[PDB]
Amino acid sequence: NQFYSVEVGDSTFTVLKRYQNLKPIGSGAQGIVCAAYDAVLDRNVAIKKLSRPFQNQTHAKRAYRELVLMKCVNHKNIISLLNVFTPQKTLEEFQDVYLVMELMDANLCQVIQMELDHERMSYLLYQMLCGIKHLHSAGIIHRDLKPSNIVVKSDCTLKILDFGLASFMMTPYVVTRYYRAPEVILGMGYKENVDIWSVGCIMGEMVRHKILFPGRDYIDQWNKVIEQLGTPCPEFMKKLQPTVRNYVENRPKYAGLTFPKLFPDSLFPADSEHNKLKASQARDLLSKMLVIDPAKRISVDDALQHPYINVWYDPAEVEAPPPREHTIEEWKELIYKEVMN
Ligand SMILES: O[C@H]1CC[C@H](Nc2ncc3nc(Nc4c(F)cc(F)cc4F)n([C@H]4CCOC4)c3n2)CC1
Repeated sequence: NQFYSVEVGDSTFTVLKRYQNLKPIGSGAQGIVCAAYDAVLDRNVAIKKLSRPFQNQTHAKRAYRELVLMKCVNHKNIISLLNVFTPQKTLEEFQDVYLVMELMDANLCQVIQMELDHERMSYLLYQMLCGIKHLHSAGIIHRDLKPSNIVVKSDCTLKILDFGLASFMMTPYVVTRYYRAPEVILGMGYKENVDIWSVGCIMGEMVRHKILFPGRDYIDQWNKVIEQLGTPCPEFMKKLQPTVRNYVENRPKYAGLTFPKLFPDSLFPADSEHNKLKASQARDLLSKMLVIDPAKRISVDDALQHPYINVWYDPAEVEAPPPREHTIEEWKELIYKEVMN
């Protein structure tokens, strides 16, 4: 057999023989993830197991789209695959997809919990921006960009793991909404700068060491947002569909708080004249990115030329060349066909 079977806690990993010394590093939604040594490449890898992803339209649509996009895109700030396999041999036997990529050191949650100098905080953000630039350059507007799905190496390098939104599921695990734009929360139209909102919830969180806009669902969460940023302006709501519009125009009012109040001097490496200039620079971007009305919110390319981010700029990283419903039966075939080719 090309394959061997280990009990990664509860479930069973049945992987190629090359992958030795498995250790559980990520349990979550579509997949269990393990770290491994790859004796063919002689490096460590992350290996994620899709357990029966055709089981429903949700798991399936994500699995397949992510499979599809994950082979067409070519950027170092966006996940690359090193290998994919099923240990089952026919479509009728088919069950599990295994997804293999470069092993990283930490996710962004863990990194957010740390004090970062400006050089790191900004280099991270420059990279989130390059990857989104890439996704956008191909027609993918992510819209659900969050730090539990972004990974980092000790040398401060970064990859985004997933490809965003296209949704019921019998589950323990809740979806994370906090980084979602007002357009997604209020079912609006949207454009490529919808992802900038997400980046600013991230940036803000790195500084604040607290989730900016938490909450139980879209009710608590729209609240947490207006009572910090203010009620939005008339012609923003002018773009809200009558029923959503009714609800918003009728919520309590707030003038909102200024950006030095939201992100006080306390929170910034601001000891030298360097970190003083960089601190005021960060807040200036923060306030261009935490902007409810997408019409007034900074673009991806403009943010890429903000002086806080501009120092890392590089054409090869920025202007890099770019690339329905089904039954469970039909998704299985779709997914099995991409896995095989
Ligand atoms: O405490 C530390 C946290 C970071 C961890 N390093 C790490 N490195 C690479 C990873 N790739 C994926 N997922 C994934 C994959 F494997 C293949 C894919 F096709 C797509 C993926 F999304 N994950 C998971 C684990 C948790 O965060 C996401 C990875 N985790 C080391 C331990």
